[PDB]
Amino acid sequence: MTEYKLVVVGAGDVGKSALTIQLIQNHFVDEYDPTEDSYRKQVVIDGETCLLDILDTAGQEEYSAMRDQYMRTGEGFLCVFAINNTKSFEDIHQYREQIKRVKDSDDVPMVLVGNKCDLAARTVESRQAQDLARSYGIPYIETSAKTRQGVEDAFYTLVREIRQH
Ligand SMILES: Nc1nc2c(ncn2[C@@H]2O[C@H](COP(=O)(O)OP(=O)(O)O)[C@@H](O)[C@H]2O)c(=O)[nH]1
Ligand SMILES: [Mg+2]
Repeated sequence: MTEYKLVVVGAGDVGKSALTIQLIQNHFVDEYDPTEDSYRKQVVIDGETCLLDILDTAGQEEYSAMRDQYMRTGEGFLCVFAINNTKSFEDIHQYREQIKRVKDSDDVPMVLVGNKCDLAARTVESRQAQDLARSYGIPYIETSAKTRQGVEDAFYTLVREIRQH
């Protein structure tokens, strides 16, 4: 059993907790804002039996006892913005820079996640986020914590990025 420590970061309100809860507990956080838990789930991924630790961090606008500790321990990161929140997408760069600083490494397993892809209108274009992720050298995956679309894709891609590291 290999343990994978995955950290979800991003600005407030983008769906960090919704995504984590959707993956671990298979239901949609229709406003249940936890106040930065940690989660574990045993799952078989690509024939490997894994223990996933999901560390759900708070945005930099909010008090957080554990975000710095969660970030130092994490092996891979989901960098999450909401496709209807332009500031959240602009904040991605700070979040990535800080991950690189805490891990003391430029080659940290990461996935850029554009969440809320269920929505009818958006202010951040896929092409933008794909170009930014390309410049970072990481995958871009669009997700919906509401519909569960792409959620396992995001988290498992992170796991496979950790395996390649
Ligand atoms: N429509 C839609 N709403 C979402 C999605 N993910 C989160 N939300 C909503 O966005 C708000 C903030 O979600 P939350 O998980 O607490 O974001 P966090 O602050 O980053 O942890 C909540 O009201 C959620 O119901 C999504 O994929 N689609
Ligand atoms: Mg949250």
